[PDB]
Amino acid sequence: LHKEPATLIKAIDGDTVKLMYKGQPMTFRLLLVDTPEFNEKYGPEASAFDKKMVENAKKIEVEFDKGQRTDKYGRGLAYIYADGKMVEEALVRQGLAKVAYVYKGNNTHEQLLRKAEAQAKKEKLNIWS
Ligand SMILES: Cc1cn([C@H]2C[C@H](OP(=O)(O)O)[C@@H](COP(=O)(O)O)O2)c(=O)[nH]c1=O
Ligand SMILES: [Ca+2]
Repeated sequence: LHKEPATLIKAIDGDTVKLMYKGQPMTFRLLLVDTPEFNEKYGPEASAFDKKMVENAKKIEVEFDKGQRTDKYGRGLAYIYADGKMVEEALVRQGLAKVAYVYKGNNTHEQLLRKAEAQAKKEKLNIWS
């Protein structure tokens, strides 16, 4: 797997972000996680967390897994990194996202993310409180 350049266009919610990728505006849906919608408990906190990581990042990168790269709504499916920190891992570790939507050719970071989620659970943090 490799990391590719991208730039922030704008933060959307806890697991969606608008980026410029190969010079094209594009909605990215984070692989392997689910954040609450904004209108649900921990949604605003998840939005705020993601926003902070991406807006304060000097460098954003996009990393596709080996399976499909666009979903049925035309969103990009990637892991997102902000100055080398994976956004999915930070959210899950904070208990603002669940490991979710784990499909077959697109699950390289599943174990890593489940570890993060185990700690958040043991802390009874946010979603797990
Ligand atoms: C994260 C992810 C979501 N999706 C689709 C499945 C879900 O479809 P349905 O909308 O039909 O339930 C939807 C959930 O995204 P959101 O959690 O952003 O709504 O996005 C994928 O197809 N692949 C993925 O890797
Ligand atoms: Ca969601």
